[PDB]
Amino acid sequence: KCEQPRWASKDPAAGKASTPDEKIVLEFMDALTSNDAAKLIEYFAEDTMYQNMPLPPAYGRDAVEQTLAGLFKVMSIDAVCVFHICSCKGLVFTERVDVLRALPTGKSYNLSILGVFQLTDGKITGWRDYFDLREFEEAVDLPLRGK
Amino acid sequence: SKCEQPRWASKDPAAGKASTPDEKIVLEFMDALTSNDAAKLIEYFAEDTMYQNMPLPPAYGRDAVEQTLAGLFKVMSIDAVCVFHICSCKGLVFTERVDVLRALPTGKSYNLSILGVFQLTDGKITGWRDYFDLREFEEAVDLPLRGKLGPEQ
Ligand SMILES: CCCC[C@@H](O)C(N)=O
Ligand SMILES: CCCC[C@@H](O)C(N)=O
Repeated sequence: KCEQPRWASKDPAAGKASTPDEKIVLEFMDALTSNDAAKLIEYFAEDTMYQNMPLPPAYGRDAVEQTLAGLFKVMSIDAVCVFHICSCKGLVFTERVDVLRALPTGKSYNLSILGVFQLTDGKITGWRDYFDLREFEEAVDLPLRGK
Repeated sequence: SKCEQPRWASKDPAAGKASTPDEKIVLEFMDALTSNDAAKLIEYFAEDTMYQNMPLPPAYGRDAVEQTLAGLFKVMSIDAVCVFHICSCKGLVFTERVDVLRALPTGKSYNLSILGVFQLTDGKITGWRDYFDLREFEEAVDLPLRGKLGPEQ
């Protein structure tokens, strides 16, 4: 379900990994469609954090794993479409769509996300995704801020 | 300033500094936002351009981009821009930042957490997209902006 948005950089290189950190993050993006917190957590450092910016952050591998496990109980990531990826000293940015399905309603939405990852020695010390939560809630008829 | 570092920001100070010509242009642009002046800001844009605050509709072309910025500035003021992380590759610049925004109708302020992307060619902006949660911002400054600036777009 990976349609280009109109504004995407036309060079296909803009969406491809050209550094070891970009390569790890693209592999991580590939893994997201497993909807499997236990597989995902292997990419993370000990001193780490995760935040979907409209919701509270999680600090440390255990809390990150439990947050993801809880997300996957109410929604599934059916596809991940990465348009732009860039890296520089320890940070990787991804502009993407995650096609998300709300399990209670069966409804899907193409969630526009800009995400940032911090790495050290090939492991994720931070992951933050920025998007508009209300629009997703209304598309899939489900209030997530409560949950 | 009004610039507090989040807990999670990369500790090396290099992470928030420009080290490419594209990064430097984008930081100058970020410095200009506190002008609250759409006519000044439009100078940084290419002809084939676009702007989008991602919870609202995109604007295509310089006049629409200028009108969108002008519309925002009729009702809010950017009091400060705090850039934590800046990176560029491949004609793209990314900025992780907080904009301290004050809603003019209510007088209330909010530290809006933003991740934005810029596309550039020959030193001009061909695309600018800012990602953030609009509802949190509306509820903080007691202003339904989507209701207002949604129809506007
Ligand atoms: C609350 C929406 C969460 C979205 C997130 O799981 C993703 N990266 O798609
Ligand atoms: C609708 C909120 C827009 C936020 C934006 O003006 C910004 N600070 O760049």
